[PDB]
Order: sequence, then structure tokens, then C-alpha cells
Amino acid sequence: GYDTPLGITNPPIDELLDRVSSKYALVIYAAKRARQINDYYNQLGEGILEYVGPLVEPGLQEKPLSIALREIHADLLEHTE
Amino acid sequence: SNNSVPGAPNRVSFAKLREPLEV
Amino acid sequence: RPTLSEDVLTDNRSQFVIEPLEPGFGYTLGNSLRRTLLSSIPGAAVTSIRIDGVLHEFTTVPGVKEDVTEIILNLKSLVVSSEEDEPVTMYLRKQGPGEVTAGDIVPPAGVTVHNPGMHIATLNDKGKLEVELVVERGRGYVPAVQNRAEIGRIPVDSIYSPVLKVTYKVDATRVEQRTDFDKLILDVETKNSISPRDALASAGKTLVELFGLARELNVEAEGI
Amino acid sequence: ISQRPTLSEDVLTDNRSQFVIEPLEPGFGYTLGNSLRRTLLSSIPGAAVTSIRIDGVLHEFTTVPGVKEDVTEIILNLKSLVVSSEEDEPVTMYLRKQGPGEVTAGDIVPPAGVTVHNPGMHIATLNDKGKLEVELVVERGRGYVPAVQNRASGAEIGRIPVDSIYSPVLKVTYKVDATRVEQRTDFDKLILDVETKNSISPRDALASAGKTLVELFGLARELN
Amino acid sequence: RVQGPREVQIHLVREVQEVYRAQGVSIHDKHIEVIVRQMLRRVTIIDSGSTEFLPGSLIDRAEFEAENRRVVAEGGEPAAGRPVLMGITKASLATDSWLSAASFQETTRVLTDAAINCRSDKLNGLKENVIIGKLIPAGTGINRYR
Amino acid sequence: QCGLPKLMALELFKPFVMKRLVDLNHAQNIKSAKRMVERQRPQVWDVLEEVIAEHPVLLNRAPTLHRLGIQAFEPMLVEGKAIQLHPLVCEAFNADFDGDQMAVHLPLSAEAQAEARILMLSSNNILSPASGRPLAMPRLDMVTGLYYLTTEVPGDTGEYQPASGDHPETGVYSSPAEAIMAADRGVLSVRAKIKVRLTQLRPPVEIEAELFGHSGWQPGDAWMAETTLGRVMFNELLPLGYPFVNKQMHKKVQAAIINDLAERYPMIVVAQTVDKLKDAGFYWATRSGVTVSMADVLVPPRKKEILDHYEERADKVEKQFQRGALNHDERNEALVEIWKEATDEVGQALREHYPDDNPIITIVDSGATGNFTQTRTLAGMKGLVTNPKGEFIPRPVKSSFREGLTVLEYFINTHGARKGLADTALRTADSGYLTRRLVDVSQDVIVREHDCQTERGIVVELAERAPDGTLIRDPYIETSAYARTLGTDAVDEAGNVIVERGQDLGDPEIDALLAAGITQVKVRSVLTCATSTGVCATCYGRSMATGKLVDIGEAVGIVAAQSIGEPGTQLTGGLPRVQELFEARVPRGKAPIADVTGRVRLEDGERFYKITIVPDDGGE
Amino acid sequence: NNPLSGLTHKRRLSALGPGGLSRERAGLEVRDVHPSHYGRMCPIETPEGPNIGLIGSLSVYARVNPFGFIETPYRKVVDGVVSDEIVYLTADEEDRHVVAQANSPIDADGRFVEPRVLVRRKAGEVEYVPSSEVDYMDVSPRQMVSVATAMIPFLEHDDANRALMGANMQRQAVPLVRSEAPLVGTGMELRAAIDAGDVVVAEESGVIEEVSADYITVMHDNGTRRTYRMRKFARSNHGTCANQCPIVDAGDRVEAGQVIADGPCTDDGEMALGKNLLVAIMPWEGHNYEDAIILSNRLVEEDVLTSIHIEEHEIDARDTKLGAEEITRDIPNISDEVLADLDERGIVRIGAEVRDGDILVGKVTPKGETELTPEERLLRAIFGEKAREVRDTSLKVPHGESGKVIGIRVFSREDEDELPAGVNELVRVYVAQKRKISDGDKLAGRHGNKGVIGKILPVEDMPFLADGTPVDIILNTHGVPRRMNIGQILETHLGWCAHSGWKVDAAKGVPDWAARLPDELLEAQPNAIVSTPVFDGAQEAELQGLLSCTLPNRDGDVLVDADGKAMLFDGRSGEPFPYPVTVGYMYIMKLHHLVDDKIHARSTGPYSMITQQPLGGKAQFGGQRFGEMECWAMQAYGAAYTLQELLTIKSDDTVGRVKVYEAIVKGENIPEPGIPESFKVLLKELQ
DNA sequence: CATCCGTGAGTCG
Ligand SMILES: Cc1ccccc1NC(=O)[C@@H](Cc1ccccc1)NC(=O)c1ccccc1
Ligand SMILES: [Mg+2]
Ligand SMILES: [Zn+2]
Repeated sequence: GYDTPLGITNPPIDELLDRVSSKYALVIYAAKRARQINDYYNQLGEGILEYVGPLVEPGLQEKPLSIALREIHADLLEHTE
Repeated sequence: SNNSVPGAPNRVSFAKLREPLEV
Repeated sequence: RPTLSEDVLTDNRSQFVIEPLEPGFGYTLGNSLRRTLLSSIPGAAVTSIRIDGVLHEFTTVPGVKEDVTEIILNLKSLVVSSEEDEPVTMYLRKQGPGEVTAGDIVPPAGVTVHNPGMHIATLNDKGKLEVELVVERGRGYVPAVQNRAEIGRIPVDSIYSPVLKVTYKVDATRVEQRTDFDKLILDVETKNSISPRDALASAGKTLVELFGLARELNVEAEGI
Repeated sequence: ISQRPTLSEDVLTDNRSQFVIEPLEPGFGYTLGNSLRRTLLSSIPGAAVTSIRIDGVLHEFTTVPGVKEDVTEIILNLKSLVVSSEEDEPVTMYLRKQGPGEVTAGDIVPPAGVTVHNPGMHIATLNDKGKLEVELVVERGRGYVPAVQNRASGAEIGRIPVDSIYSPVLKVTYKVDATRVEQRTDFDKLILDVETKNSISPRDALASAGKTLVELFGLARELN
Repeated sequence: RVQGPREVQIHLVREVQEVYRAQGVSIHDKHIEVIVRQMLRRVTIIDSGSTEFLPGSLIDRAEFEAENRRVVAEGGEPAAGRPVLMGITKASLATDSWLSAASFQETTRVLTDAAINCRSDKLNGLKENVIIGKLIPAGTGINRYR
Repeated sequence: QCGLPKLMALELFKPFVMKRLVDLNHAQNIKSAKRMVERQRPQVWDVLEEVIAEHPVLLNRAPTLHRLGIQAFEPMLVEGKAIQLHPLVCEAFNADFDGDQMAVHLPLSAEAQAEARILMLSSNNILSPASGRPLAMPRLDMVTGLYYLTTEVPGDTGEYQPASGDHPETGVYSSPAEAIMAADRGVLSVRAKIKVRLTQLRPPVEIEAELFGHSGWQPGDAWMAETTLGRVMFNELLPLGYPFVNKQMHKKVQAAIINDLAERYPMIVVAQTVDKLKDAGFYWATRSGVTVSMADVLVPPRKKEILDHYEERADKVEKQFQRGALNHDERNEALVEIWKEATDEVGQALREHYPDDNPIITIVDSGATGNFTQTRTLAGMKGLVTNPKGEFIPRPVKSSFREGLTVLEYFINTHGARKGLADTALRTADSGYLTRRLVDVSQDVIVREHDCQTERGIVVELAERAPDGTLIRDPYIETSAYARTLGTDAVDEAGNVIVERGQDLGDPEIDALLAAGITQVKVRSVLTCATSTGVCATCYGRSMATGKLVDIGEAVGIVAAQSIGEPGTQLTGGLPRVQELFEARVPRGKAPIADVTGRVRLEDGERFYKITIVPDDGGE
Repeated sequence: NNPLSGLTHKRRLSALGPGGLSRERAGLEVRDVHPSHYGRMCPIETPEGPNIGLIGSLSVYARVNPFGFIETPYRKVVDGVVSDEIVYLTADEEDRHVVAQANSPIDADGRFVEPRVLVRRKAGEVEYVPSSEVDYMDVSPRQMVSVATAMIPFLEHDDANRALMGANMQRQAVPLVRSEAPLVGTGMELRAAIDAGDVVVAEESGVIEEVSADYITVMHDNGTRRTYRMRKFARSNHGTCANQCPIVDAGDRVEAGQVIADGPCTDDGEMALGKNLLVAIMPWEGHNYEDAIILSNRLVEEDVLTSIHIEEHEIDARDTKLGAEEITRDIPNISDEVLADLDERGIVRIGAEVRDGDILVGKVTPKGETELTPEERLLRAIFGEKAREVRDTSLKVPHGESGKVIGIRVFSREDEDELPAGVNELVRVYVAQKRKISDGDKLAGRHGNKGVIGKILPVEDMPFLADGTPVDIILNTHGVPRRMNIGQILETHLGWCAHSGWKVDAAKGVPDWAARLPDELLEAQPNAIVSTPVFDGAQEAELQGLLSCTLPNRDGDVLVDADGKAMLFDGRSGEPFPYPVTVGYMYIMKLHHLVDDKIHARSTGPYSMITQQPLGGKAQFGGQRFGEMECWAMQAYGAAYTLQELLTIKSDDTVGRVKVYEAIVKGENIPEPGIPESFKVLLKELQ
């Protein structure tokens, strides 16, 4: 129980850290996924077989990281070390 | 007064009287 | 750009958003609009009470769980709307085992109780309880010593005001290239007597009247 | 526990006049006078110089032959120039004076609907062989608006943008006589104080203050 | 020599602490210990034995007991060892990477020696990696997370 | 967040803006887009607002003495040319505002922004990796602002009064809403003790049990309390679910509250709560009435009375040296003692003479800032000055600054003052140099494994036995035991184990062992645990920042190095001693130790000390 | 920076240099205050940095003797009787004598009051000594100090630590559009400004025959004339504004040695490094927290803390191997809109206003006839536009810089202007800026109480006195007892007394506290100038008394009490602040640490020739240094990818930095970092 | 345990 997280505090890092081994692991976890999304939008322009698009509804001009970091909170992704 | 020497504005000074020599 | 008015809700209270204000007018409108809702709105509350089995305050009333003190506090929280300015009187009597509420109160004509489910005092068996209430009309908040029959009359803190608690913050909105414009957010909690949205419309009409005095002189220049 | 519509009295002095307002809510006079003080000091409309031009002068940092001051000091003297214009659109004044003698604001040629209120204001001490041909533009506005904004518009290289201090208000304060005697005689008496720039009357200033605020608090009364 | 390796590690840690304690600063013993630990990771060679260890050389306890694990299994004499306390400057110099030690201190001395012992550097350190531009083998650099 | 100047932003996100300029067709190519950013066309300002959207930037402040010297922030555009910093992180950067400059680095790679927002965000690193203590906490005006309203004033107005005579009980309100309406009218003081019924705050643990039986308090459940209105406003911030605190908010108090929330409540709660505290402090720091007047700084009453006494005690010592009965080394060493004692007595003179109203003392005693040694140097006396050698000077500075030091007084104080500034710049250099040595020495130390498995640990003396009786907490408890994990089950007299092995010691788990009576625990250490390369996780234990077990891959060596060097500036043993240790030099003091235990044989000579030891077990 | 800055510069006493010592060769003995410094070298004036101790200033009254030692004036005491005969003593000469401190009480004839007096003795030792042994006594109390130090009112109340800064900082002050003398002074302000030589003094007595903004002419008694030419809007060494304005009106009778025109930071011939502002000692909604400063918008609107700065920009036209650089209005691929502010030559026109990125002097150079791109050849065939052989080598306005072009200087080899070998035309364009005080600009008092401007509130948001007068500056209470510089507090009190005026009660006699007060001060006007000489001047007694003599305002009401405090109204809420606030007038200087200078940023820029790393310096448009200490910070965090990225593609990866730029403008992903060109140099340097 | 030579001795600007 808390106040609605604003901006870059959202999603709440605590619930985010629950879904991962440690801080460090979440970083590569999120970043590599963001690297898929920006790939998908660039490849969709001229090539099929791109990585899966945004599993959640993209916010207006939302950064690829912010997207990935949200769908991590939705457990919609799989985690491999 | 303080420096009643050149033609300056009067700046009133709290002091013991200082007459040894001007700077 | 002319300024907007917005509202995020809750049953008893709500937040209002006023933007964009000219730079320096957030605070100019701030503390004045709060002191109005808390003070410049008339309602009805309790001025004084009387208890039958009380000749002094320290002893609790025969047959009642609560002390003399805690009963007063529950009573201050009672919400009432009287139709006549002049002071009326309502009685509340109940005996036997059980719990006394605000629905048990016998109100005069044109006098309404707005929270009949409010707990007041828990009576046990062989517990007798008769209370005479004195209802007045006023504004804001009035101390007890200013309201001091001398056969057991108790001076009560008068919370005439139908607005309970109001806070305000002044952020800055970015209009055009200017990041100077003030955005006024306002929190208002009212009794069960009047909706907050209505409390503002009355508090605001109140102030419009004051500044009329100034404007009457020339109505020179302004632009919206 | 009383009701009385409020008053708006006046005790005057030529440049500044105290305003008395009573009877008001307890602990209200303070946050009510301030709401006017913030309206006056910032948002009372008026007129002042925006840009100027001087014979043989291409920018702010130079000297006119025969004059004791530099252009910077001349522009800096011109800041204190008190002007009232009626033309909503920009207007052009003029100043031309030669030979020995001191130039003032009385040597300004104000067009129709433009009046100087302080002709005794020193501007420049033109020595022998000193000639000064100046051209001042005067617009209407409110608050404070910087010079730097003029040059980007498309102004030709000759013009010298000057900072504008439109506000015709000088110094505003207030005091409050709150009767706190234990009774229903508790109220607040507000004494506002306004000093102007002899450009507009203290009353007219407060009048435009009221016209502004009334238009603002009126959105607090409109329904959703 | 009098109270043995473990006792000297708890000595430093509290003498260190007592100085910070005096000035109101509280560091958790933990951090001090990490440092002290690095000071005692080498022992000195008393007798060479069958090992190729030059006597009077400060060698890693890992290397010393793994070369004495290889020669014990080979049939030859194991080197006799005595624990030795190292200052952080000396210990930092005695690092496995000539890269790390050159960038530390006494660069010209580091080089002249490493160029003689034909020392190869296996680029597996924080300093070593920062230099060459490999991700540092720590945090989001270890293969586990990477 | 941080205030990144508009101009600063446009040049950092310059390729990012030329990207979205040619996107929304403001420019036809990448070459023109450049010419738009350089010409500062009005369009780019609306574009830049979108470009910096939740794209974190790195604020750094030299000299970087620990890892919190670089932090990440959500960048906010702001008019003006200066960088706007959040008040709380000042403690971390050690950055005041007497002109300090900070660096801003823009992380480009997807991983870089990731590492920023997650590892390096200011809202995650509230705690000190060195000590676990809160660094982003109320610091100056904040604590003074909070310390104001949470103070209980006796005869203050609106205070609770019992019933007696014809007037009932004065000072009992129905709700916080009422008490607020009271101080607005002008009857209630926010610092006066009153009784109020509260509906949205959990009561103390001791009173929730008495009033509910620990039935689980609920938002709506009423109860009565004896506090001040301001103390109530304070607890609305912690907020619900946290046990009400009825004390005055000294800094150490507030230090505890945050540290408790660090342990129990999640990170995003602590960040949000600590923001509520900052705003609260400043509003009330404004209305604290904390101000410095010449009036508020007073000279002690017995000023010349006390100083004359030690001047007579000194003239007696001077004349006792005049006859040659005192050695020259003893004369000064006694004169030092005379004047040292003198300055203490001047200090006492102030504290009792000074009201707790006094803003100079109101600032000192509140843990807001300042020492009383400053307040003494200000109003009482400067005291002893330091020789270039370092020894204290026989002659004292009798004048305070308030009175004005004499000419000769100012000269010698100036001598001492400068030598301080010089040394201060020398130790800082010796601090960084030591720091860099520690950094290289512990680089190959990373948390590599989750468990070394060795049952080896080291003893920690948790408690000290009391002669009268009872148990006394060891002074070293915090730094030596609190963050460790156990390597052996801790058992009391009974066969009952109190804390298992593989368990992180917390605040209650120490209290369990402290109440059990056990006074020694074995804990997993970095010293003991033996892994191939570096160390495991288990032994290190609780990363002082995270408040949880250290993550696998943490550069706990460098972090340790920083932790030791960062406060290196603040020393007198001293910093030389610190180096002398870490470098393991043959010490100056070179105190001898016993080679074998036994009976001592003191045979002192006036010319030389000799120590013989008869071995307890046979021996020579 | 200012006239004082220059003055103190000349009196610097530096150990550094050839025949002197290195900064690394200096031990801790050289640098601490030696006792023989007294009345010769200032113990307060010295740098803060690594140069501390090695650089000092010469004390006021000290002179140099032909053998190069430092002498100082001492009054002579025959036999307990003070003589007006003065003899200069060298350091060792003074050791052999016995000297009395200056402020020791003296008879109207010249004799001492007490037998045993305070005495300075050889080796820094001090002891009471009977007056029969007194040889000499100090000339002035303010004798140990330098000229700068002597300008800090209530110096004996500040810790040497901040008194030192307060000294060093006065020379850091910036000349404001016009200058106000300080309400509170020490008497040094006059003599300083004059001897500084940045004002205008009259040679011989006479009458002003003609006065202009340009020059002052004087008619001497002997008939001869001397005309003094005013220095107008000149660029300093540090770009400050040395502007001289005449004081005297036409036909004034002026005497020799009188200031007839003052210059930068000078009012009526007195050192004016700042303004007299209305101060409020109080915390205010956190915007003054940690030595931050809050300002009234009055100071921006009224140009109170506004200054003028001039930059000098330069460019030349040389002989190359492809021809010779020619300066011309004809610049390759440039609209007539960008050239709209140039003349026919290619130079900016005087009066024009310039932004950064704009052109000042249009210069073109012949480019090397190398084979143009096969992709650019084809692009010139389509549009049929022949390429020019002249690359634009213009002089553009550097980042940050902006202002009005107030002068052009041109030097042609053609017009026989003797240039160095190879140069043809050389242009210098001078641009001035009227810098209003902004957020981050560094203000300071004379007491080392520095700090940057945190916020500039509207004039109505400011806490104000009863009569409605809004304050100017709001200083934080917290940063005051800590620093031990309460002389700023005394300056505030005396400041307000000097603002309102005062009048002691003469009925029932002259009050006992004001019994030492010189007659002239028992009555004072609103805005009256005073002097509190160092180790003299007002005492805490007189000050407290003077606080009660505070004359009422125009409304007939006293505004501050005898505590020095006054009640304030929050300009935001309206409600009155609960407790009385210390209020007065403090003298604030504008220092040369302005954000318009200090702010800097760089995406991509120029690069190092050898190491292929970014250059350093705002002038070179270089990047920040992410150094060894800063690496450890990343490492401790465990942010390896950030750290790597920093020292690779963000620095000296030749192929990476270019390909990361493309990845950003294309909207693609950040590539993998290559090999650091610095490391490739190492291996070749080792080779 | 004490000498002689060689190498350290904060950061940005
Ligand atoms: C002792 C010393 C060391 C370094 C610098 C100055 C001094 N001595 C003083 O400052 C003396 C005055 C003096 C100055 C110059 C030559 C001789 C003597 N002042 C004091 O010893 C002193 C001590 C306590 C109170 C007041 C003055
Ligand atoms: Mg600083
Ligand atoms: Zn382990």
C-alpha cells in the first residue's frame, strides 16, 4: 500500500525485483527485451520474422525500455540465465 | 569625519582618534 | 488561454484543479479560497447540551459506557440543518440495554439530521439517558467559553461550518514556452450535509461578492 | 453568531489612500488583503516606454557628443519616466533640444491620448555644442516585460529596446483590527493601503484589481 | 608470528575501527575485512622442496597448496611455508596482471620486470578490462547475468 | 528527478532531436535538422520535451569518494542555466550551494539507461553502503522544521485543561479536522499538548493491544491520544500502518524511523515517504521562528568572574616556575590543563543561561546542524589555539567573537586557522591516495558464489557481563555483528536454538539473542569463507545499501574501499594511523607483546623499564 | 575584475618563481603565519587552493627599504610619552625593541594610563610590561591587515577562515551598470578607489571649463589647461566593464587631488563592489537551504544586480598554398537572410545584435583540389551547379555568447598596417552583453558568506515589512552560527540603523553607552554613510543602543525593535510569520561566477590528435572527464555496460562514435563497442 | 635499528 508511482518510479521497482534473481539481472533482462521492441518497429518497416511486438498497449511516444519494464511487471515474459 | 583630506563624501566614523599618519 | 475547472471525486470529499493561472496567481487565489470554505459558509451545529444525571463533569452518566467527554465528541460530529436562524431545541431520550444513535433523536420541524447511523453512547440495563440539545446557526468555528439552565448546562465547541478540512498545493504548468504559469490543486472535505462541488460554488459566490466592492468603482480593464 | 453585509470605506491622501473593509470573518482579513496586494503589484494595466532611438546612435553602449551622460545612463534615467497612454496600439513620442541647458521630461512631445505626469524629471545635462534628438515609443501592458524581447521581432538596427515596467502601483500594505472579545462581537476590520505612481488613482487601481479577481472567482460558481 | 594469522586479522580490524570510532564515523567491520583478507592471501617460501618456487618468494595460498597438491602426487618434496602479512601497496603490486600493476605505481619497474619474466596477462580483472574495453567481470558483466 | 537546463538538454540529446525533427517533417533531412537545433528554432523546444521523456541522466560531483557520488535522475527541463538538485542527496554528494558544479552524463545504450534507472537511481540508493544509515534524510532546515512542530510546549495556548468548578474539560477535540480549525481561529497552538480522537492512524503497539487486543487496527477504528496537533500532522506522512510516534523529532529519532522503514517497508514506500518529510520540514522551517540576532547571541553572566579564577590559578603556576620548582615541559602541560578546564566551565555557563527558546541553541540541540563548541566559540570563548607543531598554546583566546577579539588575539587565531586549512588540503590528498590503494588491492574480490559452505566463522562479543548483574550491550555491536549471517546455531542455556545458521542477523534477531542471555555468536565472515576466486554471497551477508543479502556479482571490494576512504577527511591515532595499518608498517609506538603467557615481573628502573615474564607452564 | 582586484594584484607577495621555490618544494613552515609578518604582510589575505601560504598581500602601512626587506611605521615613545615622530623598523630591528599595541589608552598629552600594558615581544611572545620599558607603539590598530582585509566591517567578529574568503572574494566582484557606495564602511573605501588608479583624479586645482560624456576639461589658475579623456565601455583583461563617468558638473570649483570622475565599482570616489540590499535572516520554503540565496525580482526589473561584459573575437586572413584567405560577404551555400547583418566587406555592422551560431566576419579559404566525391559529382550534374573551390572558414559566434556588436577594428596589410608575416586582413569584433542576475549567479558578502542564487521570486512573493516594503534578499539562518562570521549580523544591524537614521536621547544627559560615541554620530539621517575601522569602530554596546534610536518611517512608525528584528508577512499566504525576523541592510557583491559562463554541454565535438579522445575545455567545446575515481563509482555500482560505453564509443572508439551517431539518427539499436584507440597507442608506445 | 637513492605526494576548471 502506497501512493500512485509517478514517472520513472513506475512500475514500482519492488514488485519488479520480485520477478528476478537480483538488481543486475533485471537490467539485462529489461534492456535486451527493449532491444527486441525497437528491432520490431525498425524491421516491421521492411522485414518479416521480427521479434514479438509490445505485449501490452504502448503509451503515446513510450520508450522501448518503459514498454519492456511494464510487461515484465505483467509477467508476460520468460526469464533465462 | 574620517578622511577630511581629498574632497570626499563625509563618512562618519566610530573610533578612537587616529592621527598617526594617513595610509 | 481562459482557465479550466476540473474535479476528481469521492463521496464525502474531492479534488479541484484550476489551470492555467497567470504566474503568481496560484498563491494569490490559494489561502484566500481555503479560509472562505472553512469560515464563510453558514450551517447548523450544537451550542450547548444538558444531561439529567450530571451535577459535575468528572463522573460518567449513570448507565452509560462512555465518559462525559467522549459523548461530547460524538455529538460535535453530528450533522444538522436548521431552517430558522433562531436557536431551536431537540430532545433525545432512550432507556434499557442497547446503543443510542442519531436516528433516535427527535428533531423539530424544518430541522434535519443527516447521519442517523452515527454511534453516540452504549447504554446498559437499568441505564437511563435524557439529553436536551441546543441548536444554533453560525459560521466556521466557535469556542466553548463563549457559550458558557445552570442546573447542568454544558458549553460545546460549535462547528457550524459544513466544510471539515481543506488543503491546497500550487504547482507550475507549462503554457506556450513559458513554464511559469501556476496550476492550483485544491482538496476539500465536507460533512454529509453538502456536496463538496456545491460547497465550492457557494464559497466562490461568497468571494465574488467581496471583490464587487472594488470593481464597482470603474470597471476599467481586464481580458479573458 | 451574527450577519452583516460588509462595507468599503475610504480615508484619502493625494498619492495614497487607505481602504477600510468591515466587518469580516475572524482570521480572514489577513489572507484577504494579501489577495489584493498580489493582484495590484503584478496585474494592474498601464503604459511605459518599450523602445527608443537617438540621433547618430546605433546601440545602447555609446556617447552623444556634448552630453554629460552616456546612452546607458540616459536609458537608465528613462526607466523612471511615468507615462499613461490611451492608445491600445503603440505610439511615438519625441524629444529634441540643443544648446546649453538641462533636458527634462517636460521637453517630451506627447501625442494625442498620452500624458506625462512628472515633467521635472532630469534626463540629460546637454553642455555647449550638445544636441539630443530622441524618439520614444509607448505601449500599453501589465506587470514587467524585458527589453530583450523587442529585438527578435524584426526591429531595425537603429532601435534600442528598453525594459518595461508597466505596473502603475508603488507600495501596498494592510493592517487588521480583530475584535476577539469573548462574545458574538468577534470580527475582523481590514485596512488596505495603496500608493500609486500618479499615473492612475489609488481607487482606480483597486477598481481594476476587483475587475480581475471577480472574473477569476466566477468560474468557481459555474456548474459542471 | 606470535598469535597466528586469524588473530592478526581481528587485530587490524579493531585498531582500524578504533580510529574511525574516535572521529564519530561508523563503518561496518565487513568492508575492513575485505581489505584485510587481501593482505594475507600469500605465504612465504622457507624451503624450495621439489617445487620450482624460489625460496623467499611470496606466493598465493591457492597456488602454494595446488602446486603442493601436484608435487605431493608426483612424489617430490613439498615447499615448506610460513604465513606472511602484506601491506596493500606491496600486495597490489604483486598482482597477477602486469597490466593492473603498471597502471598502479612504479610503471617503469613493473614493465622492466614483466618483460623479462615473459609474463602473459589473462585479461580477467576489473582494471585489466576497463583498459582494453571489455565489460568488467562484475555485476552486469559476469556471464551469469550477461 | 533533477533540473536539467533547457540549453544543456538540447546539446546532450542533439542527435535525438534531429531524429524527431526530420520525423515530424519540421526538417526535410538530417542536415537541415542540425541547422534547426543550432539556430534554436522555437519548434525544437516542444520536440525536446518529448525526447527527454523518462530518459535518465547521470549527475556526478567531484571528488567522487563513493559510488553515490554519481547518481541517476529523471531529467526535467527548466528555464535558466543552472542544474537543480534535490535537497536530500546533498549528504551523498557532499555538495553545498556556494557555487558547486556538477557533471551530467547521458546514457545512450539500452543497457545504460537500464543500469541507470535500476542500479543508479537516487530513489533506490537511500542508504549508506558503508553503514546502512540513511543518507537521503532530513538534513538542516528540514530537521529544524520537523523538530519545531513535534515539540511539546508547557504553557502554550489551546492546551488541554481538566474540568473543575463550573467549566468542563478544555482541550478535547473530535478529530484532527477540528484541531486544525482551532489554530486557524487562533485558540490552539500546534505545539501544545492536547487530546484528540484519531481515525486514520495506527496507535502504539503497546496501546493497540490494550484497546483492540491486537484485533488488527483498521482505518476507521477510533482511539484517544495525548499529543500535540503537529505531532499528528507528522504521522500522516509515515503514514498508515506505521505505529504512531509521540516524541520530539531530534535527528537521531528521524534517523531511526527511516531506518525502520528501510528494513520493513519496500523501497518505493521509503522514497515517497522521505519526499513527504522534506516538504514538511521546509514549510515549518519557515515558520519555526529560527533567526539570528545579536540579542540571541549572549555573553555568559560570570564571564570575567570565571576567567579571573583561572588567571589567578595560572599566575600561581607562573610564579611556581619563576622559582624553578616546575620543569619547562610540565609548566605548559599544566597551563594547558588550567585553560582547558576553563573553557568547559564557560560552556556550562551558556547552556543553563541560554533558553531552549534561543534559535542558536534550538538549532544545536535539535540535531539540525552545528556543534555547541561553535556556539561556545561564538558567545563564550575561542579557547586554546594549535601550535604549528600541533601542541596546544599556553595562552588562551579569552574573547568570544561576539565581543570582538583584540588585535593580538586575532593575529594568533589567524595563525591557527590557516594551518588548519593547509592540513585539511593535505589530508584530503592522503585520503584519495589511500583510497586508490585500497581500490586496486580489492579488485579481484567480487561476490561470485551464493555459498562457500565452510562452517568456519569468527566470534563476535555481542554482550558484556555486568558485575552488579544484568546484561550490557557491547559498544561494537552495530559495526561488528548486525549485518552478519550466522554460521553456527546460537543456543541459550536450554537446548533451545534462538537463531538458525544461514540466517541474516536483523534488529529483532539480535534482541532475541540479547534477551536469551547468550553473549557470544559465531558469524560467517569474508575472512573465513574460502572460495576459488573472490568470495561467496552468504558470508558477506547484507549489502548495507540493499538491506538484503548481497547480489551475486557485486564489486564488494571497491565498495569496501570507497566506504573506508570517503570519510577519510575527518580525522586527527588519525589518518596516518589508518595508512600505517593498511600498509602494515612497523609502528611508531612499537608497544611490545608477550611471546608466552605467564606471571608478570615488574622491575622498573628510573632510567629504563624492564619486563620479565615467568612462563605459566614451566618454561624459561 | 574591479579596481580593487587590480590594486591588490600589484601588492601581491609571491614566493613562487625563478630564484624562489616550487609549489612541491614548499613545506608547512613557509606557508603558516609567521609572527614577523605583523604590520608587513597580511595574515588574512592568501589563496584558498594549493597555493595557500605562498602568496600574500603587503600590509597597508608597510614599505620596502633599499636592501629589500620589509619596514613598518611605529610611533616612538620617549619615556611613557607618545611622540608623533615616526620611524620605520625592519623585522629584526623590531625584535630588539619592545612594542606596545595600538589601542592601549593614552593621555591627552601622551602618557599611558596603566603601568603594565600589553606588549609584543620577540619570537611571537607577549607579556605585560611596565610603561618605563615601552620603546614604540603600533601606529594604527588596523596595521597587521592588507588593503582588502581592511574593508571587511566588523572583521574582529569573523573567523579567520571565512574572513579569509571574504577578503579573497572582494577582488572577485563584478562592476555593475552603476555603483552604490556601502551604507557601512571602514574608511578604506575612499583611499583604495583613488590609489587604485581606475578613477579620475585632478592634477592641479581649477574650474571645470567643459564637461562631456567623452572628456572633462579643467581651467587651471595659471591659465594652462588639462583635458582628461574618459575610458568608456572598455573590455578588461577579464571582460568586465571599465566605464568612467564624470562626477563634477560644468563650472565647478575643484581642488587638486580630488576625484573628478569615478570608474567601475566606484561611487563619489569610493570602492563600490556591490549594492545595499534589504536582508531577511530566515529559512524560506527550502529555496535558501545549504547557503543558497533567494532574490527579489526587483533586482532584475530595476537592473540592481545587472552587469556588462565584453568579449573580443578575432580572425585573420593568411597566405595558404592554395592561394590566400579572403574576407568577403560572399559565403558558399548561405542565404541572404544569414548575411542580412553584414556589410559589403563581410563584417558585421556596428549596432547589430548577435546570437550564437551567427556570423561575425565572413572569411573563405581555397580548399585543396582533391577529387570530389563520385557521389557528389553526380549530384552536381543533376542540379548542374558547379562546385566552388572555397570552403567557408567564417568567424561565427561561439556557443553561449550573445549580445550587441559595439565595435569593429580592422587591420589591412593593404593600408600599411604592419601585420605579422603572412596576414592580409585581420578583424576584431567586440560584442557586449547586458547580463541580468539569474539563477546560479554567485553572490557574496564581505564575510565569506558566499552562495549561488537559488530562486528569483516575483516582487509580491517576497516577505515584507509592515509598510509593505518587500525585502530584496533572504539569507538562510542556518549557515550563520556555523561559519562564525557573525560580523555579517553586525553589518545588518548597523546597516538598518544607517537606513532609517537615529537620534540618541540627550535629555537627562548623554546616555552612558553612547559615552564613548563621537559627537557626530549622536544624530544621523536616513541613508547615512558610516565607518567601522578594523579593530576599532562600533561596539556591540553602541549597536544595541542604536537599535532603539531607530527613527520611524514616513508613516511615523518604527519598523524594527531593539533586538534588531521586525515582523514579516508571508507574501504568498498573507498570514504573518509567527516570530519576529532579523532584518537590515547587508552589502552584497556580484562575483565572477555566472552561469552564462560556467554552463556547458557537448554531444559530439572535436577530438584529441594523439589519443583520439574528446578535448577538454568549454573554449574547445570539449567533454567532461570521467576519471579514475569516477570509474570506481561505476564499478562499485556494477554498471559495466554504462562504464564500458563511456570509455569506448563515447570517447575514443574511432569507428564506434561515428556508428553510434548513425544508430541514433536512424532510430536503431546501439552497436557493440570496438577497441579504444588509446590502448592501440599504448601497445605501439611500448613497442 | 639507522644512512643513500629513487618514487610517490586530491579533483575539476
Ligand atoms: C605566537 C605566535 C605564533 C604565530 C603567529 C603569531 C604569534 N603571536 C601572536 O599572535 C601574539 C601577538 C604577537 C604578534 C606578533 C609578534 C609577537 C606577538 N598574540 C598572542 O600571543 C596572544 C595569545 C592569546 C591572546 C591574545 C594574543
Ligand atoms: Mg562548495
Ligand atoms: Zn563464503
